[PDB]
Amino acid sequence: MSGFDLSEVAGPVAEVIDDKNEEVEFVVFGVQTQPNKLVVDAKGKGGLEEVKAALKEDALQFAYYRTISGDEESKRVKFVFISWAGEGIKKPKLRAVMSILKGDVKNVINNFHIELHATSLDDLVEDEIAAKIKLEHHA
Ligand code: NA
Repeated sequence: MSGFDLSEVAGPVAEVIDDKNEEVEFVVFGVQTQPNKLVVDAKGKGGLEEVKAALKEDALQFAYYRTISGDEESKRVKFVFISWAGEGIKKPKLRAVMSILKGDVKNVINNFHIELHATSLDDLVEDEIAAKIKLEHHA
């Protein structure tokens, strides 16, 4: 529905999910226009902090990472999906595409335990997301 090229998405998503690809635990995607396409902004080892480091105040981005949840045993792998619309984005037409683009992205990034929308780094706090995961686990 969005008109964006998502060709770059599936590969790295599979990398994050793949337990045997230990070199990739997160990915951050950025958004290019004319032509409208997602690209990889960052990808590697790490989690939330690494994602946060890659999120830009003037950008529309998406992120996806793996984390562990458990009390402990059973420790289980959980996946976090974040949409990001920085408070510095200059074009309100780009802000407006967020939800339709997000929907297309979630059809590729279909395996997640929590979804968060953030506009500030304060929206993304490890303990808060861990507690949310622990909650969705026992629902
Ligand atoms: Na991986």
